[PDB]
Amino acid sequence: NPVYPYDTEC
Amino acid sequence: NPVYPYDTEC
Amino acid sequence: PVFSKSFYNEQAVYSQQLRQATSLTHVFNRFPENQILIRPPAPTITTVSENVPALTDHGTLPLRSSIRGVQRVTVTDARRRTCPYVYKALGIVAPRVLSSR
Amino acid sequence: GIRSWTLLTTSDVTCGAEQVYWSLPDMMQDPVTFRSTRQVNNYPVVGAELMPVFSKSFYNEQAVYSQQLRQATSLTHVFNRFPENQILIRPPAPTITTVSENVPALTDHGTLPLRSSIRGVQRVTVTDARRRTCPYVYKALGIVAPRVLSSR
Amino acid sequence: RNSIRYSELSPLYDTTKLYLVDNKSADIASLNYQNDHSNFLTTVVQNNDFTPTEASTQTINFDERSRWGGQLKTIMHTNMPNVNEYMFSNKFKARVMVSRKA
Amino acid sequence: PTEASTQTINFDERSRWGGQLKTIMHTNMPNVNEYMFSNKFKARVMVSRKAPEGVTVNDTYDHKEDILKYEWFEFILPEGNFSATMTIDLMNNAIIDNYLEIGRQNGVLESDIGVKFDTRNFRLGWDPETKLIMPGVYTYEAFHPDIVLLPGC
Amino acid sequence: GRQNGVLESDIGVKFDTRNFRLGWDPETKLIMPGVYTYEAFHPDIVLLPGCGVDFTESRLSNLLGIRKRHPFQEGFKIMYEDLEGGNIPALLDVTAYEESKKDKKELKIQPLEKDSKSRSYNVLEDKINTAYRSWYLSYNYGNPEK
Amino acid sequence: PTEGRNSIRYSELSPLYDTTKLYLVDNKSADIASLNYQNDHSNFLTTVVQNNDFT
Repeated sequence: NPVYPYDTEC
Repeated sequence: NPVYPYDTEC
Repeated sequence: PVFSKSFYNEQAVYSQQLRQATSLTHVFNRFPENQILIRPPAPTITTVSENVPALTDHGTLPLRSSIRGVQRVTVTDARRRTCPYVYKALGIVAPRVLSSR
Repeated sequence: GIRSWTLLTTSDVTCGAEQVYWSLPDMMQDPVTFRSTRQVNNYPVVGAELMPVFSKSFYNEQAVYSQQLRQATSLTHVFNRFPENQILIRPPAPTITTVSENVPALTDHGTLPLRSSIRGVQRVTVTDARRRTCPYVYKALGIVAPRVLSSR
Repeated sequence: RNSIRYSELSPLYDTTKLYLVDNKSADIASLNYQNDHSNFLTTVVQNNDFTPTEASTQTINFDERSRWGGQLKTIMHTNMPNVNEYMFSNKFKARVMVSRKA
Repeated sequence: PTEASTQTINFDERSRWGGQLKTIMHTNMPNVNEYMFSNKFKARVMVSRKAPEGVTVNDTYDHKEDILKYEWFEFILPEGNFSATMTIDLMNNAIIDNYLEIGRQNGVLESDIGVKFDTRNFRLGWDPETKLIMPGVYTYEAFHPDIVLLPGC
Repeated sequence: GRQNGVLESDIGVKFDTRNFRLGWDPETKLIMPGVYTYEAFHPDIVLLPGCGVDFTESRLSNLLGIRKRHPFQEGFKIMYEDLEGGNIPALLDVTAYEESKKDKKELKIQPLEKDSKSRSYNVLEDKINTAYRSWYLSYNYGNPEK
Repeated sequence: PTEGRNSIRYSELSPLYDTTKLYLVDNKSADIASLNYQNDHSNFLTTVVQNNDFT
């Protein structure tokens, strides 16, 4: 678990 | 009556 | 030590449309169409209660000629009581002479 | 619950506006009750005023709208690891931000008795409430104009 | 006119300062179970060889054959929430509609 | 300076005196310095999660809910002077900055972080009858710092 | 620099506010978002080996909110050698992590080596520490009392 | 006119007169280490000042 949902930056 | 018109957020 | 500072709420109502949309909810503003019941316009100028510290000289007062090593100090509020919003209160007092017997 | 166990106050960035005791001591006859010493930590206080550390406040633009140009400009959701778990979302920014900033403080402490003989090298010391050296002290210039009183 | 003296500067006269702190390290624990910062108590005696309590007894002795007073300057800070209840920026009355029929 | 040290400024007498001490001073204090303890702080988080030795199915959603572990921690901040919030998230990072280190590695879910400083009036979007928040959102508004907790922590 | 083979890669002295290491993670021992999360913290001076910065003849120091602790001498210059432990982490490769779904979980130990315009990050061996040393970190994050 | 018999006093008994005692010890705990590298008990030196706030 990297704990940072990737691609969530607008 | 929930008193909050849903889907009104731009 | 409670005064008011004021600022410029950006473009007043334009600060409000990025607040009916950023709040995600029309929590207060249950009715975004009933002209009457619409979350009141934000004012051009917002005001904020903020507290500063207050350094004050009260004057010079007569004191007993004998002070018990443990002085008790008390800040009373208008309707005379303890105000617990009091943070740190340091009083200092320089004695001085007057009169004579 | 806790409305009794504790109390709701305001956000202090200064977080603890502390006082600090000024004490040069090879000059002043030492105020009442202090014992003469040369233990840096006791040093008979000549005067105290609180920290030059106060708080200024501003208007964080459109609060949460300042936050959406901050979850996107930071490039990372560093704090905000979870931009969907209502609970774990980088808390809303407040309408009003507060910043600990320090101003300089010019203060008159009063008039104090001094020894009748001053060694050319006076030592001054600004002590902090729990009595110690505060190294965040920048430049501290004390000046003192002697004056007469009493007589033998 | 025998006189044994030395350093420990003559318990001096003519005016000094009285420090009236509150968070001085020992004051707290011996005396501030009782309450807050609105009222407390403090040893004004700055001698560390004394527990607040015992110090309480001893007297700062301003003298006479001439009484006097003191110039009290004072510092204070507060954290007051604009809408606290204790200042009544919390409550308020008003009457609304509560029933409708025929 | 040294030689000067010896010589004496000589205030005289047959009358003693005192001096009026006015004084100037400046400081550069970082709001979150360690020396003022605007750096440390304690708090306890979840550090372990399992069940007593037999892995899945009948309790495959329920086994996960059977053993929890807590421990006290003194975690610190990077000195500096930060905006009201900034500070918060810094802890609300360094609180996670502990989890990530021990939580993942011991079955602890993000779900059960358990200690989250945060400003907000969860309950604002309330309603009497549902006894819930009608907009499906803890209406994202800043009110005043607050600390949200899970059981035990 | 250009005129003598020095690469932009190896500038070696860069004042800058930022908490390189904020986007850290324990296990990768790198920055999971593939970015020294672009946030202002407080002025800082990043260095490469050998190169340094002396203020002696200047005050800007006081601006950079950085100051000697015995403010009265001159051992005061800052060399790569002083910022111990305060090496920037190195940064993690995002794309390498991504594409990696081969049948697998290894996918990413690969820490970004050089940026797109092919400028090097002087990563080093071990691949978890770029030899870019920054004031802040060393002071705040790494070195007890040494 | 501001002539004075102003007198701020308190406990800390008037540095008193008329005769006291002078304690001339030698093994007082601090004397030793600051001063008794130099020699023995035949000669030494001692703080006669019994104030512990002083080296």
